[PDB]
Amino acid sequence: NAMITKAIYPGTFDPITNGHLDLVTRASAMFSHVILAIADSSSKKPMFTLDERVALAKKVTAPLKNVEVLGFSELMAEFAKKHNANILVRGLRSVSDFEYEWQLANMNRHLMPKLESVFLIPSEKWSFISSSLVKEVARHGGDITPFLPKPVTKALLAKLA
Amino acid sequence: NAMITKAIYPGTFDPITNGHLDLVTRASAMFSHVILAIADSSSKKPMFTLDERVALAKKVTAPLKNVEVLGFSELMAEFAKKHNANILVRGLRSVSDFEYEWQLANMNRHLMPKLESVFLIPSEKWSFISSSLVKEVARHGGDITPFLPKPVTKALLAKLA
Amino acid sequence: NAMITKAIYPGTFDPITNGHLDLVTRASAMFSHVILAIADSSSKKPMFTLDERVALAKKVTAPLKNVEVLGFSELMAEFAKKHNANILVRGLRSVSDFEYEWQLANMNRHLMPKLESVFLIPSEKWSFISSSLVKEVARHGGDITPFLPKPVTKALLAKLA
Amino acid sequence: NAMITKAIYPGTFDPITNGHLDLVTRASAMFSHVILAIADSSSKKPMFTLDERVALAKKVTAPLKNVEVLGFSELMAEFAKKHNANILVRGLRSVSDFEYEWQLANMNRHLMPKLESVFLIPSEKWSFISSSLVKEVARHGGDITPFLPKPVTKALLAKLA
Amino acid sequence: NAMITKAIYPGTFDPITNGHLDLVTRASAMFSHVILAIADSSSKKPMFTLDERVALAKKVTAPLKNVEVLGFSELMAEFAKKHNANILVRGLRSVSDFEYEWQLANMNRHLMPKLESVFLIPSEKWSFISSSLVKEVARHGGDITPFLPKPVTKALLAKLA
Amino acid sequence: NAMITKAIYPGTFDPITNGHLDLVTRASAMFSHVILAIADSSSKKPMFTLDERVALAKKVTAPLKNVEVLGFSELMAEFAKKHNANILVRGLRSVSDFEYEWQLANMNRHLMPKLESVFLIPSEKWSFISSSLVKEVARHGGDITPFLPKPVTKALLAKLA
Repeated sequence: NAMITKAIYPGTFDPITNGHLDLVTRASAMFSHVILAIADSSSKKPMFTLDERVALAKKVTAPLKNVEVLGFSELMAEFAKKHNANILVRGLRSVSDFEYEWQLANMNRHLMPKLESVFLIPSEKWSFISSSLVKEVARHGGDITPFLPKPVTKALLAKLA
Repeated sequence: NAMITKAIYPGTFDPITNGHLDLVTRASAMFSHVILAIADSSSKKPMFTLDERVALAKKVTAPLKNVEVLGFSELMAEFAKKHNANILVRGLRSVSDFEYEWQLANMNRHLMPKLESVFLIPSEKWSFISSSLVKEVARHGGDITPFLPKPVTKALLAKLA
Repeated sequence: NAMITKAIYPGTFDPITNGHLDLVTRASAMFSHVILAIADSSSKKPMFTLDERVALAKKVTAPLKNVEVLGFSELMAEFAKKHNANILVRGLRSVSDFEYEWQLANMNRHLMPKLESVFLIPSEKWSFISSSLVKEVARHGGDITPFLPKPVTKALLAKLA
Repeated sequence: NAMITKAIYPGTFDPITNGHLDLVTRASAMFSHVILAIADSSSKKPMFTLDERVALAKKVTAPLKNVEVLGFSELMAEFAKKHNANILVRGLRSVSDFEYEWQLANMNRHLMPKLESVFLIPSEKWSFISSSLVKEVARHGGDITPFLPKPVTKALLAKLA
Repeated sequence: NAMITKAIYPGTFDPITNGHLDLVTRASAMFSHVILAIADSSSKKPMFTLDERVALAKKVTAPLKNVEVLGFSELMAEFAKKHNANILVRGLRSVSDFEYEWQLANMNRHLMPKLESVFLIPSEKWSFISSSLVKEVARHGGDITPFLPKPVTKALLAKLA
Repeated sequence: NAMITKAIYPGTFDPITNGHLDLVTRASAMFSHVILAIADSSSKKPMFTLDERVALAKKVTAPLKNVEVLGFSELMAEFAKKHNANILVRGLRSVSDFEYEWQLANMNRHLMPKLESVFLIPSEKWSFISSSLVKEVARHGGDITPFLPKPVTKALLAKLA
């Protein structure tokens, strides 16, 4: 019995990393449709504007047919309801991640009871990768090429040099 | 674009709890087909024989149309391959759970690279519930009715009284 | 042998949540007198002024006879000494909470050796509730009524709308 | 407004350590009456019989006027109800401890809703001390005198030599 | 100012894994001399006898000039004192590991104050690898070749087939 | 076979605490040479300027012959390469520390593959000590003398009074 599963994968993606890419690629294999959903996150003062983050995520998800990249600024749950998504995908890289995802998953069960939160663990290759430490390394001209897709490295380097 | 997602939900289920039931019910809503897969687990010396555990899981999953209950004794990954499952569902109740699931998910990526492990957090109602503590409470005639489906409570009480 | 136990329950309470209320209600049942102690916390830039937070905590603790609400800006330990409190009550919602409470409890043992720190775990109903995520949800008009006492919801909604 | 607070401090205490002693001493200062409650724990196969563990705990709690030592084999919650205790005291030495205490506290809220579970963190002097590692060190004639009260060291050494 | 640093790396090594090998290789690069120290561990009922575990560790550490493999059954601290070691090397694969190592490091500071405990994190390649799960996978004929040195895989397979 | 081990111990040290001092003293006993390396950390807005932090660390490490104090603002890995250090020493006070050190150690393995990261656990005396909580206590005139070397206490008190 075939089904349409529509999933959202929301985050700040500032910038999208090899870790994010691994997760959305796996979500893409599992669900009928995936929205890679980029939170405006204004109060976080992101390095990249929302438009830049949308452009970068489009470049790296281009080969995934059933993935669409969209910017949003409302609650992730309202965004899911707006797009008729029934699954919310989140990454769990470690124990510190777990606390917050548990709180958030419970909040979201209250806000949208039929939205199911599901968690994916990145491959051990990428699991230690953190947008913030990569940005800190790049600020000092350290080599970050192992952690970011090629077009993302190029934009991070331009944004700094 | 509709898809057939076939998931396995493996565990010892000795006995199946309200926590397990919440997870398989959610898996059932998300995937085309779910096998609730009961590990023989001989070296764990379960309270209930495999047959008893299969019978109890059938009683409590009866209303879920797309769920099938099966006993197995091989590796969970080989079991998934045998049944053409592409998703392995596991519960994460807390931080202690996370360590082991991370190790197991990585092992399973090696054994069956196209099998995707996905994690679900039980509702806060059930998250503290642990088959072992419930069994310990039942051994002393404590009331365990909040933690187990009714037929499971009845069989636990008979197995002890 | 009857005793006077005087406890302080200190925090930022910005705003007081159903979690805080559950803890102070339990502290109230256990100890002769409880001061719900609201830290000025200026460097945290709270959403609500100290006066507003005191007023809200008075509204929701009104039915607890042996609870008094007081604003303070000194060290919690000096505040306890000033009010002759022998017990300092803190909540532990999760593992992340534990680290900080351990550090703080040890600091406080040095500052006031006869002040005893004791920890309470909120009911599973409220344990995921975090003032910061509730405030984030409210900023977007999400429904926060399950997480806050009614007068607190009303003041949060006015403070934002 | 003076109150009678009756607390139970239950555990296996095999044997009672400097950590246990620090906790019961603090409980003794806070509550009207403390029962140091020693679980038979038969299925744990303790090093010391219940009688030996009761005798050792009596020797080290002798100076605490309001502490009574009692052996029990029922549920800790039924034991508390039997003795009219309204507080259940448990130690939290670290994060691993937290998981289990959370599960247990929630179970006990179901079994005895008016019994309040409260947690104490041992002094940094004793917090790493674990009955099992001390027993392992003693088996090889390592010096364990820093970790156990003097009469407990003496009985551990006799039980082994 | 050149120094002789003598380190011990103690464990059950049942059997030695790619994780153990990565750690001893790194210890070998850092210290003048490393004893890979294999605990008899009788009460753990190891899969491999002490002699077999010593032989396997010799095969895989053969290329490391400054490493010596020795079986022991006393306390690791007394073993270090016996061999004039001033450094005790332990692996930390995750958070669960941390609790126990902290307890053990503190115990060892008491038993041998001049012995320094130092911790190494395995490469992300090997960090999820656990002797017990590998043994469980091998029992069912799963492929374990990514996790063990070649001679260890060969002996594990003979020990089971 | 004697060796030159050159270690770096990098941090913000704002200000150097009894915990830092315990670690550098232990590093000093183990390695031929230790650079106590003080990160400019401009974006952290430290309480003490880099020069003040260098001066304070020189005062408290004066008795350690093989320790040198240096300020730096590049990546810790490039700093190590610049000074020919082969060991990077970091403290692990608790579980929360572990997450970040794991990420950082993995980043540093990429940036400088022959630099070995090694971890030390402070003595239980100092393990709860956190520069930030000490600074918070000092701001209110709480007694911080147990947590800081005497010259550091004196400079913290002048910097505030």
